[PDB]
Amino acid sequence: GLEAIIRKALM
Amino acid sequence: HMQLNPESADLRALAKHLYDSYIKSFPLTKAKARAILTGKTTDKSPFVIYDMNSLMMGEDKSKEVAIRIFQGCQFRSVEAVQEITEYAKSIPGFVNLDLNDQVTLLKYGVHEIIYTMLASLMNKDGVLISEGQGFMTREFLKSLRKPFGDFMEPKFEFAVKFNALELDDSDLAIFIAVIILSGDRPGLLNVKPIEDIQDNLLQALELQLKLNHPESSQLFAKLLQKMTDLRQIVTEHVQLLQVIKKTEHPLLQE
Repeated sequence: GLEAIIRKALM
Repeated sequence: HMQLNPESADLRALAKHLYDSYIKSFPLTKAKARAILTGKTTDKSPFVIYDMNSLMMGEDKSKEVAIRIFQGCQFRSVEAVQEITEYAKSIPGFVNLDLNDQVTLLKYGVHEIIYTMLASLMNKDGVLISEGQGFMTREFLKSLRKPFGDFMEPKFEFAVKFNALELDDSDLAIFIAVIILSGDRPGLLNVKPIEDIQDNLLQALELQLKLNHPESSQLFAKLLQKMTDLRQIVTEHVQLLQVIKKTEHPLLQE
């Protein structure tokens, strides 16, 4: 779920 | 002997670029946190939570106190990962890396940066909360029932020693960039270009610390030793979170 937040914030 | 040559001016422009990007990404800086904690600000005085009654009154400005505080802690962490990800995008060369490696660097990095920067909001008494509007005491956190009572204590112990280095925002902006570009995170595809960015960031950090700290000649070495102790803080922290998940965010849901 850490990845979920990171990937979205990188977009 | 140190010279102001083209190479050093580029390290200073890199330091300025990271500072500017740090100020844009993180609403509450150490400079502002320190002015609040020392009562040298014209800005609103934070509400102090020092006991159960001040917490009830303070929730004004889940059933159990310990679990509501743990929930605030968890939601603020989600926000923090977003701010750190936004800062990471500004580090030269970062967005040029394999996206999978950008995600790995931030996944294994954000906890070390969160506790580095939380030290900026801490003194011996407690921690600034809700962007400097509240202050929660170390002893009040410690008073919460097991296993919540010992959750923040290792971050305070780290902060006491970390804050004695007297880093400012200019120092921290480069230090946090060095942490993010760690070539030793598990499951990186392409290590060499991460270490090449880290090398240049280490050079910029060393120069920063020499110009900014005339009274600690080995501050660079001392700061690297801390990146070592942050690893251990994050290990204990992850372990305590596994324990709590086995024993007890709007954006996550979406």
